[PDB]
Amino acid sequence: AYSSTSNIARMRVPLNQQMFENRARTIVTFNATFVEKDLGTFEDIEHIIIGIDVDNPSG
Amino acid sequence: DPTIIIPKRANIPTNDLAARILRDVKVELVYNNSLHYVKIRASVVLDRPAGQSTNAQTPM
Repeated sequence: AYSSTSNIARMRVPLNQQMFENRARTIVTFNATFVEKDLGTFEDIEHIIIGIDVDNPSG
Repeated sequence: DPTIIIPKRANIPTNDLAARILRDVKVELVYNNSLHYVKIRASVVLDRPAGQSTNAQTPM
């Protein structure tokens, strides 16, 4: 997408020491969005094991 | 006045915690006294009793 624009400067440039050539220059700024793809994946979680310890005073 | 004292948790031994029983609650009371016996000391005068002490101060 388009964002903004800079100042437009008009210039005169000598050529072969005989003539002045008309020119101009500007900078136009755009927005963009870039997408890239990973090189792999991790393994899934198929099985989960959890250990539990319940501290109590009776034993 | 009656007094009641209950221990805190910090003062309960491990075996008491394991058995889940609280010890050492202390109470204190006082008791009245019915009257059983009484004694009296009478005195009889026949003549004129004599004048009493007249030291009308505040007894120290």
